[PDB]
Amino acid sequence: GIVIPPQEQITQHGSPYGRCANKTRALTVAELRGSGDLQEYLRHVTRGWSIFALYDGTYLGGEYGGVIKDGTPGGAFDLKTTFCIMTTRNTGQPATDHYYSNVTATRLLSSTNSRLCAVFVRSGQPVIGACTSPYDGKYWSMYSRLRKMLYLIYVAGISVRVHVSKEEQYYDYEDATFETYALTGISICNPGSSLC
Amino acid sequence: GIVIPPKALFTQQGGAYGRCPNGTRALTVAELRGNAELQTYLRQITPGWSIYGLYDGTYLGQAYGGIIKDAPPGAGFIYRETFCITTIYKTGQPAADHYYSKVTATRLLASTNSRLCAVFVRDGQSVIGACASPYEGRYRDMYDALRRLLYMIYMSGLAVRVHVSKEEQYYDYEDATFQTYALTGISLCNPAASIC
Amino acid sequence: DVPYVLVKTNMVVTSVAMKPYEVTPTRMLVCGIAAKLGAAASSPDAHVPFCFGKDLKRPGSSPMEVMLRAVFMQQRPLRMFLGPKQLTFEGKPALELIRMVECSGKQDCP
Amino acid sequence: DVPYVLVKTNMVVTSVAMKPYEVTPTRMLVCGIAAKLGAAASSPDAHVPFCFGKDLKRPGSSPMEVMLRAVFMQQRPLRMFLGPKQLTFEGKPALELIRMVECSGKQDCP
Amino acid sequence: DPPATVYRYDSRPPEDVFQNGFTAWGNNDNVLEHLTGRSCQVGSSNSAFVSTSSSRRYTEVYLEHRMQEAVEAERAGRGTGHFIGYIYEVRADNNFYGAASSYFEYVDTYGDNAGRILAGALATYQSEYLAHRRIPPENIRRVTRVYHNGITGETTTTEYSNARYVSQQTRANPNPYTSRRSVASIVGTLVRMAPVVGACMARQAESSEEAMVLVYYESIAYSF
Amino acid sequence: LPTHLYKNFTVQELALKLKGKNQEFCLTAFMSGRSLVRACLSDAGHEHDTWFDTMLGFAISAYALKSRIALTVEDSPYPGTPGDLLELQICPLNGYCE
Ligand SMILES: CC(=O)N[C@H]1[C@H]([C@H](O)[C@H](O)CO)O[C@@](OC[C@H]2O[C@@H](O)[C@H](O)[C@@H](O)[C@H]2O)(C(=O)O)C[C@@H]1O
Ligand SMILES: CC(=O)N[C@H]1[C@H]([C@H](O)[C@H](O)CO)O[C@@](OC[C@H]2O[C@@H](O)[C@H](O)[C@@H](O)[C@H]2O)(C(=O)O)C[C@@H]1O
Repeated sequence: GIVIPPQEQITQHGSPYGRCANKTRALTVAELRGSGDLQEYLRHVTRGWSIFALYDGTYLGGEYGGVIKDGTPGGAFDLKTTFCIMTTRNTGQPATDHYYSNVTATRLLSSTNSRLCAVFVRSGQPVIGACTSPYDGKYWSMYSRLRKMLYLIYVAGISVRVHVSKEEQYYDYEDATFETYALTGISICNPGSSLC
Repeated sequence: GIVIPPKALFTQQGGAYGRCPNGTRALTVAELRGNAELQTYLRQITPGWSIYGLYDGTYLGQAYGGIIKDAPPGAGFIYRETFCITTIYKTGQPAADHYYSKVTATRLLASTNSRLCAVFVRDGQSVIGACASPYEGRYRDMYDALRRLLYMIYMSGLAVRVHVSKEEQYYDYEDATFQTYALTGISLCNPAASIC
Repeated sequence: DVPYVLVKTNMVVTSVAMKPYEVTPTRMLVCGIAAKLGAAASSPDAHVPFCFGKDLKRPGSSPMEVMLRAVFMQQRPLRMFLGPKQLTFEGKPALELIRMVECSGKQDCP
Repeated sequence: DVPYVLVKTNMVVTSVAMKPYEVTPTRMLVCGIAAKLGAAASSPDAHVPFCFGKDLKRPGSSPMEVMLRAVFMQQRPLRMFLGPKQLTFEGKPALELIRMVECSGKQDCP
Repeated sequence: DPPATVYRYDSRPPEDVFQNGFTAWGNNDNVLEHLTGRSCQVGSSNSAFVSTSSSRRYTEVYLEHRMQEAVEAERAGRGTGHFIGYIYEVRADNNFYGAASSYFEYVDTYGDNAGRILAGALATYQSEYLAHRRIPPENIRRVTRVYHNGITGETTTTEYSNARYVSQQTRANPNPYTSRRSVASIVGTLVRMAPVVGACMARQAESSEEAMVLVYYESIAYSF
Repeated sequence: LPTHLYKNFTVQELALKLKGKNQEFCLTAFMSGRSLVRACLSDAGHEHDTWFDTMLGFAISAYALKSRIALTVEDSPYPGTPGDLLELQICPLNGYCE
């Protein structure tokens, strides 16, 4: 199901010591594997008997062909270069209130200088994921208030109805079995209440 | 034995009607009674027959023989002249990490535009007083972070090692049997991690 | 207003409120109702209205604001230095709170 | 510093802390100790310290604080990206955190 | 050293207590569930534990505050304004196990992710001691009645003593009570507000002579 | 602006959302016999106004603490539309607001 980072998400120069720069992240195997556009981009630019680090594995390119060898998390950080995907995609869609009712916030994610996200579930299965960030985003203003509500529903285990804007797509999660967009509102609601 | 506010901290501009100006606090008698120099400074500044308010008692002008007459809290406020002292002492000691471990936070105290404070206590015996203000202090920017945790360790019965600098000595507490300095950092005790 | 500073004791903050500072827009008031522990509902100190100003320009929370919140949820006895100034929480006046220390015991708080 | 970024899984933060950044007064750390489940006390993974930067110029809470708090209070396990830098906390070296993610299951936290 | 005596605040009177002691709501002897309020939760009460506290001071403050609640009630026009509290002195034998040890132990047997932090922070703050199963008349050696007239500000102390009290030299059991891993999905540590008090301890004290507001300790352990 | 006071009510619904550029929050305060009191607060436009954040937090803690509250909502200009909240008070924990 995995959401595959679109081709252009990728950094021009991969990064050192496994330290994918700020606002970006290690590309995965199961993600490179699913990306045709990507495998091609790679082989069409991998010289020598070069191997690359993937969050969960390695990429033997150039003379090696363009092989995706499986691996262990952070294991290939041993190498010289780890391929990095960018996490922020400017979807360029409409600012429409897509809402997902009855969800419960889970799996929090945070990174230096980037966003705070949560995988909103329902019956255990995910549904959507959203994030808030004070540095980057259209709704930088909203972070202060959002973190607050987010925190409560989280520890409290409070069921809610979440509101997102699809104008921004996020690849912050590894092997996203669900999408991830910009958090816009959280509602501790009454079924059918005009407040949701 | 209590800690005695050094003469220097004597506000030349006394508070009016027990309203010590901001950042200053009503001098107690146990203190004035203990500060020889201050007393002495007084004999020479107190004009004949004047009465002075303190937190506890009253101080009569040398015409009356110059006396530290006891009295109940804020009784002496009935009089205009009130003996106040500024709560911050620039120790001169060098900025450095001093810390006490296995303490707990207690005795929250708060002036108006000054420090929030606490008395860290170990096994019943009060150990040290720390303060943190977003208005004055070599660390006035660490307030917002610290205040948040000061608070958590406060509701929870959580034990901590507290780092304190002695470059600033705080006298917000009246008649203390412990010293007060500027809060530099807190660290939840963790035996296994070898903290406490 | 009052002519001098009252100093209550063994007071527990029993209730909090946030209201706009009718006079000034950059500020609002944090109001509460302290009440001497134990005292008969009849006693004068069994219902003491107080408020303090909070500047809406600076971010964060004034020390008093954090203590007020901590001692409220924990209902800890204080030593409120009230007045002399007064604001108007609940229509009726209320004295400005200008300092507060937790009670160590009978020694500092009788 | 350390050579390359370490990625530990099934960690739970058991302490938490704050201190200043020895380099500047415009920043400060937010250390903490994490433990890996299963790891015996002999194992070095049962006591892994860390810290991150917090800018004292941007008032408020970083997404990483906000998370730390939540996952701490809740004893949530986690995938942590530490290194390659080492920072000092409690007089010892500790691996700078650059990103963490709550553990969903063995499928991502082996 | 383990305690010898514990206290227990209760709203049940001596003629009742001295003759029947206390008995746990249920058989769930799971440390974490009780320590976290789950087994004392309204309509989920079954902890095989009788809450006590080795700190009289502790009990005194809870009562001291419960009393004030009365005054504040009558002030609003809810209460008559009177109060009657009891603080029982109990001989803690080796059937009383500490909440601390027991918590910290269930954790270092199941995993740090298996137990919530505040819930242990809380067990320490209550010096709670778990009387497993029941605590019999024979151990209750005294009581302190507390009448208060919030209307006139009159507090009246009076200590009656149990005759059935058997004296023997005992101390609480040093070895923590060991439970099996919980199975329950605990959300957080339920605790009664102002002052903070353990949902068991605070809830077992009430009897027949309104709904108790239990909140999750974590939802407010950090300010909003 | 026919202001009103509703005492000894609880917060049943709490929610933060967007309203044009500005954002707002609202609460349903409720008393068993009585109906629902819906009050909202939005961005004052003037930026620095800690008010929204402050009032918001306060409201969350009220929500959190499960305590009764006292709200002074101004008046709703058109039926259906929640009134603008101007005052918040947390009733003595465990008790009621007198
Ligand atoms: C963007 C969008 O399609 N939002 C929908 C939402 C999502 O599809 C949902 O959160 C994920 O399944 O569905 C909404 O309706 C919920 C409603 O859906 C019915 O089909 C179902 O029979 C009901 O039980 C109930 O779940 C929602 O908000 O959740 C509408 C929303 O517009
Ligand atoms: C400023 C300073 O002296 N800090 C010491 C500190 C104090 O001496 C202590 O607070 C006094 O009670 O001691 C520290 O160590 C912990 C503690 O360990 C005991 O075993 C020992 O007997 C004590 O003297 C004391 O050392 C502390 O953090 O409390 C170390 C610190 O350098």
